[PDB]
Amino acid sequence: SGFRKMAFPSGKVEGCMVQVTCGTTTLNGLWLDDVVYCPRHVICTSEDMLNPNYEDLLIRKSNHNFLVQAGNVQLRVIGHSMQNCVLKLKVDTANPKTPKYKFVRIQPGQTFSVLACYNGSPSGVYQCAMRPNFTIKGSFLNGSCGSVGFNIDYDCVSFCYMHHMELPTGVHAGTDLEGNFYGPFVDRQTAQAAGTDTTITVNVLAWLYAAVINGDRWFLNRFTTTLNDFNLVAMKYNYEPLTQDHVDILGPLSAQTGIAVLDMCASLKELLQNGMNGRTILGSALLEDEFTPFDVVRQCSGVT
Amino acid sequence: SGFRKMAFPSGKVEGCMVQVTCGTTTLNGLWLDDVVYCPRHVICTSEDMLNPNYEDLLIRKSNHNFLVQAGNVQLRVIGHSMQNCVLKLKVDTANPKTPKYKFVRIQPGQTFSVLACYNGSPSGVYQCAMRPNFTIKGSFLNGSCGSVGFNIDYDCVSFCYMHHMELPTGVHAGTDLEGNFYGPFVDRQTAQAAGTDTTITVNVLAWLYAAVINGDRWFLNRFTTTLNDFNLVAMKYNYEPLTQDHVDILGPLSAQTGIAVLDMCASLKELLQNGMNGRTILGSALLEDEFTPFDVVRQCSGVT
Ligand SMILES: O=C1N[C@]2(CCOc3ccc(Cl)cc32)C(=O)N1c1cncc2ccccc12
Ligand SMILES: O=C1N[C@]2(CCOc3ccc(Cl)cc32)C(=O)N1c1cncc2ccccc12
Repeated sequence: SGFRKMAFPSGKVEGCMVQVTCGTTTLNGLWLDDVVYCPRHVICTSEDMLNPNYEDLLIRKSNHNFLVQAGNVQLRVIGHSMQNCVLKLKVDTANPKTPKYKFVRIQPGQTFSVLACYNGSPSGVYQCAMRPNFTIKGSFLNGSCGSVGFNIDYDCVSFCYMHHMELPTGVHAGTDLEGNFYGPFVDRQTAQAAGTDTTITVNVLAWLYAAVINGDRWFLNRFTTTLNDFNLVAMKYNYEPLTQDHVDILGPLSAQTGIAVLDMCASLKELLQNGMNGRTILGSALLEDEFTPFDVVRQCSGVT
Repeated sequence: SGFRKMAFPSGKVEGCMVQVTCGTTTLNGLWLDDVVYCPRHVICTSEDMLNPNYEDLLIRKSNHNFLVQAGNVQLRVIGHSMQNCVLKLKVDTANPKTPKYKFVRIQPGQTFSVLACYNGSPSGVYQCAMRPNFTIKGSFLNGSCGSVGFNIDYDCVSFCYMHHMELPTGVHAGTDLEGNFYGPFVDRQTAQAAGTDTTITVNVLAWLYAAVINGDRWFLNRFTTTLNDFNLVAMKYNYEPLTQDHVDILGPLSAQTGIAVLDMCASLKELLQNGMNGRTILGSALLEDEFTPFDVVRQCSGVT
């Protein structure tokens, strides 16, 4: 019992964190096999960030200008290439701690763990979600770039995010491990607005199921609704539209609690329309949307 | 920018997690040097838990009845002893992954990271605090016993908690690594009520400082207060009394923001008396008390 914003164990990802320095810029890199992945803005000065031409900036860089340090030892860079917004630095040594891994591009609403790093050293681990506007509400200071987001499936690490940027609004932007930004963000110090941060409806529902499983049942009501009626209310409250796919994905939680998905939707509808009235659900005074249905099943069943 | 409930990287603690089986009971153990630490209730059956006499139950156990498994390999138990509510199993092999470590007994209000484990395998990591009633609001299923709480200071892991019990109220109870329970809890399946769960005032204040640092300033007011006046209001709201030690501990956050501690106290006082009015602070609709002043300084400065 108890429900916590839980992150995946970070050991497997800690074994991959290295420091990459180019000129005066130092950020983090991810060392998997004989390649070190890092944000391409490592080649930029703070003046370059206003309007960088990464191809031209990269021409003035050779293998020896990229200083890669793993722990306290220097890695020899035998090649370098730019793939979208990331640099791939080929080193002569394969990482002996390379876990089984995949590079995945997640969809908005999906959650992942972030290992915040500085100078190739891990400082903390937290859980977050890819917002529907393709930003992440992270915790990153200067020097955190190159910190990664990942999920673990038993022994396979699926790397889904690499930190690149903080927007003027305090939200974060980054890429998948192929260098493609999530959302319309570009690695430039220019005016970039995030877009409407809507609530991940299916995750809120999953978290309502988690509360029922853990004993918080005050919000359960005598009502039901339809997908269309619920969506009318969801639109008004800037909630993502709920589809039949979402209902299907909530099926195992619905089965475990004996509460039909549309009944939980009517409970959520009354919570949006009437508020919490000073009450809490799983020790929270707002509706939490950063647990997917898979996270709730995982946490409530103890998958290791 | 951004403020997240961040846990310490868990790699160093993952390298210590083993599975301990005695009879039909399987729980987690912590392997440091040639000793495996685990809850003594590993020797109990579910019937034994009602009224166990651990000394008598232990007499019927020999070294070979404790099955210790690290990863996929079995450790040879060459000795066993009971120290308060923990068993120490001496094994013939020192853990090659033993980090630098200490065993510490924390005070209520102090925070730590938990690596929730099942069958000696880590499943997740989260941050929590030792509540003023000596319980922890964790996330633990059956089989999680022996999961540990720790803090990391650069390379030294200070182990402060070992999970033992879940109370009928869904809160958790456990010991330090010397086997002494936090609070008045005993390792028995008997009626045990936690006590008043008060709010950790100094942590709430620290988190208000974190919000100011990260831009959430709406709650800052034109008022001030005194320690005695603030404490009158704090008592009414079941908040821990604020002492001069707490004011001193908040000094570096006070210095960074230019907001005197007593001014932040008057802001908190108005928040307790008038509520949030549908507003949020650091994306939260309630006052968060599970970040110490040290955690805020650490997160906001990037200590690795
Ligand atoms: O290190 C960098 N360089 C920046 C500086 C601004 O101009 C740009 C523009 C584009 C890109 Cl890709 C990065 C950058 C950036 O946001 N970050 C930071 C990342 N995350 C958090 C930060 C917290 C404080 C300070 C800087 C942080
Ligand atoms: O594994 C055990 N044995 C228990 C069973 C109850 O009687 C006692 C009495 C004292 C002690 Cl020390 C432990 C135990 C206990 O609480 N836990 C559990 C720990 N944490 C979470 C649990 C979630 C579900 C189920 C059991 C959980």
